[PDB]
Amino acid sequence: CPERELQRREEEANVVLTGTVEEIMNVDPVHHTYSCKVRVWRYLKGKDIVTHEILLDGGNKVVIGGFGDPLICDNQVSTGDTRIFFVNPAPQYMWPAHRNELMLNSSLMRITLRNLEEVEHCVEEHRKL
Ligand SMILES: [Cl-]
Repeated sequence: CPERELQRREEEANVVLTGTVEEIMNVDPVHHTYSCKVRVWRYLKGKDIVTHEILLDGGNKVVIGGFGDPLICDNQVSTGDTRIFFVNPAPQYMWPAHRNELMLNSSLMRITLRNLEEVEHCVEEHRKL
């Protein structure tokens, strides 16, 4: 499965976070994708956005939709999975189905220091405009 290079992926995601999948929510029959409630640990990018655009449950829980999206290589998860999520707030035309949800934009990444480092680096590199 061909996946875009880290640089482009970081460009196309206004929010990058880390967290553990607590539970699988309902399904989206129109796009054949699903949602899960995620307990965030820390944001590697876009925190300010989530703060102003997403209503948080439990102070540290969000809901990401878009899982199982064919156009993404690593798009599956299970209860307890830990990942680095490249997301974006759901557009309004995806409402009210995906209202107040962050939408998976690209392949999920495993929580390893190498990844955390590389992502942070690419995030900081681009933050140099
Ligand atoms: Cl991808």
